[PDB]
Amino acid sequence: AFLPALYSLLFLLGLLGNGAVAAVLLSRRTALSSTDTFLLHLAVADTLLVLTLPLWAVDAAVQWVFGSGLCKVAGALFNINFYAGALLLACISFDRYLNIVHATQLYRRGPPARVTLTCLAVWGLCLLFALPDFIFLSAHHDERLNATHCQYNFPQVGRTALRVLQLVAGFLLPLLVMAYCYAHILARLKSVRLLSGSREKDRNLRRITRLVVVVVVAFALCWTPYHLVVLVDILMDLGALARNCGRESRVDVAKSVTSGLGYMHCCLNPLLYAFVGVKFRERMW
Amino acid sequence: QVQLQESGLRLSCAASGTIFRLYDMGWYRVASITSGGSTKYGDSVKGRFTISRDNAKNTVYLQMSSLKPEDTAVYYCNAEYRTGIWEELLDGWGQGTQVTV
Ligand SMILES: CCCCCCCC/C=C/CCCCCCCC(=O)OC[C@H](COP(=O)(O)OCC[N+](C)(C)C)OC(=O)CCCCCCC/C=C/CCCCCCCC
Ligand SMILES: CCOc1ccc(-n2c([C@@H](C)N(Cc3cccnc3)C(=O)Cc3ccc(OC(F)(F)F)cc3)nc3ncccc3c2=O)cc1
Ligand SMILES: CCCCCCCCCCCCCC(=O)OC[C@@H](O)COP(=O)(O)OCC[N+](C)(C)C
Ligand SMILES: CC(C)CCC[C@@H](C)[C@H]1CC[C@H]2[C@@H]3CC=C4C[C@@H](O)CC[C@]4(C)[C@H]3CC[C@]12C
Repeated sequence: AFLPALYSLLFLLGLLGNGAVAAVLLSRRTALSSTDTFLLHLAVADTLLVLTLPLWAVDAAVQWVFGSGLCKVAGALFNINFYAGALLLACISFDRYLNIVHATQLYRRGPPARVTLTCLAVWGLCLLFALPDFIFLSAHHDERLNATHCQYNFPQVGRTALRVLQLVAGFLLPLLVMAYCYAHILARLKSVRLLSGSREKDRNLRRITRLVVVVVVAFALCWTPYHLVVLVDILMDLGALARNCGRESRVDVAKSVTSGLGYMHCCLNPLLYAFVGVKFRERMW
Repeated sequence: QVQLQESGLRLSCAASGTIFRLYDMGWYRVASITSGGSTKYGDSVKGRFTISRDNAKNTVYLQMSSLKPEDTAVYYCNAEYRTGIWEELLDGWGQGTQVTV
């Protein structure tokens, strides 16, 4: 009964952390910056995912006695978490790149509606990548396993296509945007006497960029291994490397551990935000 | 922090410590050379002095010729530097030098 205890502990820790972050952020409403709104949406996604942990805690001891709509919602939330995180991080990185390099501000002089509608757009575009998860993921009942685990029903031919779509889009595209934007930020920031036209704004911009880059590094480090495992599964399905049972019993536990890391990131984010951002705790308590 | 030690008729100012980059240098009592090599002087100086920079050793020099009694003063070296890539640009002064004729 180690897994239910661990799931409950993570549920409590993540709930407390993300609730505190969201409460302190919404306390000073109608005065947030673009990065503050993006981090608020990341916190919303993280708390929305960690809100499903007690269901898996119950499933770890007793079978999945929950129905099918709950299963669909849980799978959709798990996928939406790592879709929205990557896309919102790419948006914030592009904003930082523009501000550092071209000295142009989109979300500052423009209305807050400019960032509100891009947040709505990324939310909708993430829902429209998890619609296939809604179409599938019913609760089954297999032989030799007297349980109702959550699995997929659609044909194996479609599994490869969906996996390729998820991997390609939600890993390659944000990764390319990240690499380009951050390479240019580092090039234009390691050799400049004074960003903008003053010094206080220079150091403020440096601090904000440092916070953004540490958040991005944490997210990438937590979520990359799962995508590597999915890539390995995709290649072994096509025929590049063999489907030996000794190569399947290992990718199963690899998937389990990497999904656990993806779940732990949702509670790792707020304490990282508070420790590095000491000023955040100053305005919190 | 970092230090800035001067010398004694040639003025050589050096910097040492944990510096990510040096940006500006000069002498005060009038002459300032940037990191790119551009040199600036006062509007009343018609090329009497000359300033050169050696970025490899992080040293700034000041060459003075045709000295006059009106130049007898105390001269301090100044430098701008950043201690890290994420840090703030800040400047430090030197102890100073005394010219006795
Ligand atoms: C060559 C560029 C031309 C255009 C390239 C087009 C795309 C090429 C494909 C890229 C592959 C090569 C990778 C290296 C490229 C150089 C740029 C770079 O190297 O950047 C990229 C990194 C890594 O990409 P990613 O992690 O976003 O993956 C995203 C994955 N997904 C979506 C799951 C989060 O992106 C980062 O942010 C790295 C930031 C950290 C590295 C610099 C640190 C400088 C400061 C040192 C101390 C900093 C202390 C605080 C930081 C915490 C400790 C490090
Ligand atoms: C800390 C929470 O960790 C979880 C929570 C849920 C799942 N999860 C699972 C569970 C049952 N799952 C299989 C799985 C399927 C697809 C992707 N990832 C994992 C596990 O391997 C559970 C597990 C976790 C950690 C483990 O450590 C270890 F040390 F004991 F090995 C062992 C097992 N199924 C799902 N089905 C459909 C849709 C979503 C899920 C969904 O999210 C996996 C992790
Ligand atoms: C005013 C209408 C803007 C609607 C939103 C436009 C598209 C936003 C979503 C695009 C997501 C693409 C995936 C990705 O990684 O994007 C990285 C960047 O392209 C993000 O661009 P953004 O900064 O969101 O684009 C700003 C849009 N502007 C320029 C019209 C304000
Ligand atoms: C499969 C389902 C559960 C995925 C998630 C759908 C719901 C819960 C999502 C989709 C759009 C989201 C909203 C998008 C934008 C905002 C504005 C922000 O200032 C506060 C959060 C808020 C109000 C979000 C709350 C959660 C939300 C309503």
